[PDB]
Amino acid sequence: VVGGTEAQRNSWPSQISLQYRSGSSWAHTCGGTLIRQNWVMTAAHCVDRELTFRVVVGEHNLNQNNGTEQYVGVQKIVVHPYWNTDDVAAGYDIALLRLAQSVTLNSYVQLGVLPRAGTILANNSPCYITGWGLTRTNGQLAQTLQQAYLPTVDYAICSSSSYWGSTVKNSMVCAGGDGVRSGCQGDSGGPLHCLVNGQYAVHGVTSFVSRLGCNVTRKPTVFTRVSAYISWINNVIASN
Amino acid sequence: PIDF
Ligand SMILES: [Ca+2]
Repeated sequence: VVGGTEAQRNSWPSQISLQYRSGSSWAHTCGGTLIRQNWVMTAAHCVDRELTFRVVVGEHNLNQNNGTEQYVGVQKIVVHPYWNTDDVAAGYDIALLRLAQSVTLNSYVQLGVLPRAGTILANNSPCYITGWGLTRTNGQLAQTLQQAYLPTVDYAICSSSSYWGSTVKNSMVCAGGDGVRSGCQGDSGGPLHCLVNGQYAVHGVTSFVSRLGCNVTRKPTVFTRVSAYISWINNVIASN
Repeated sequence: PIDF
């Protein structure tokens, strides 16, 4: 997250760190949202690589023991069947991970609230992106979980020529684009939390930014629209 | 994609 602030430890308890085994250690690669005690929602592109993955819930600082973490292996990966790694702009950037164990809920570990199917946010709706992704274009990962305020940019504007054009689809949410604040590499798969009727819900799964840079004016961060996939999510959980 |  470029232009973020450090999140309070208990603000976004559904945020997870998705990590892969690297030598004798583990490396953060993407975010995710805990949606059941044994299911995480993340981006399909986060799990294209043939890596060993684990999920960390209750994580705050990737570089120190927080005394709150639970570490769990990934038992099964279900990528949306229309996902094409060759074509992120086509959409379908979503995957569900079944965890090897059910995690225990507390102030630091909670299920993410999902929107009702089909829900679209009014232009300029208040949202926060969260994650440990790069804090600058071509920078480095955050140590502590970051948040940034990214108001939505509706489809009519986001798909306009000076924004994302045909690249953005109605199955996506755009947010930000102020040139200062944005997602960045390492935030993919994590939540966009948006305030609707007094409650934050996870309306986006972080998917892509411009190849030119993370915080680029009129290139808002683009998210898979969670409310386009409610039936898909329910069907996966029911069949697995 | 951002991703990492
Ligand atoms: Ca930690």
